[PDB]
Amino acid sequence: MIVPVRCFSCGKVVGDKWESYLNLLQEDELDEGTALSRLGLKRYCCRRMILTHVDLIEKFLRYNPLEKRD
Amino acid sequence: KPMVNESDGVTHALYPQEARLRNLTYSSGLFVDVKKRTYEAIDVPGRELKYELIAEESEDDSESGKVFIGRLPIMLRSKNCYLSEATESDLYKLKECP
Amino acid sequence: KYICAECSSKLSLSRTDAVRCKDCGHRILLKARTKRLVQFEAR
Repeated sequence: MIVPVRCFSCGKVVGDKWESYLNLLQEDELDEGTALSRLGLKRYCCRRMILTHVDLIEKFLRYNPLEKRD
Repeated sequence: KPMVNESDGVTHALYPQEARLRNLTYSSGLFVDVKKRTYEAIDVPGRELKYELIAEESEDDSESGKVFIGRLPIMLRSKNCYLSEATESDLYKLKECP
Repeated sequence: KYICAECSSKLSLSRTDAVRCKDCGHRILLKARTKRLVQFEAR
C-alpha cells in the first residue's frame, strides 16, 4: 500500500520523500536514524510515518484481479 | 492427481482456483485391483466337499482391471496436490499467496 | 461484452451462446466496466 501522502499528526508531507529515502539506505549505506534526519524529519511523528511503513504495493503488482486460488 | 469431469463428459485437471470460484470439491479418484475365482465341487452326502479351481478372472494385464471405487478429498499442499512443488513464480501465475 | 479470465480476451456473448472463451476455452468469464462513466451523488 503506497506511502501516505501526509503525516497524520503534524500535517506535514512525507509522500514525496520515500523514493529519495530508499536511495540513502543502500546507495550510501547509511543507518536509519541519520537517513531519516537527512530529509528534515525532526518531529518523531514524521519519523514514525516513514520508519514503520510496510510497502505492500510491490506484491499486488505481480498479480492480477482475475484468478487467485486457495 | 485431482481432476474433474464436466457435464459434457470432458476431463480436465482441477485446480484450487476453479474449485473455489465454481463451488467444486477438491478431490481425486481411487483405483483398486479386483480378482475373481469360481470353485465347483460335487456335493456327495456324507463326504467333505472338494472344490477345484476352474475359472479365475484377473485383468492385471490390461488397464480394465483397475476398478474405480470412489473419490477421496485432498488436503492442500500434501504430496498429491499440484501445489507441493510450486515455486514463487509458479504460485503467482496460478495466483497463490506465497 | 465480457472478458476472458486467463488471457483477458475481448468477447461478446448472446443470451443463448455457451459461456466459454473462444481462444482458451475456459469456463470463467468476467464482465466489463460501464464504458460510459456515470456521475452520482452519495445520499
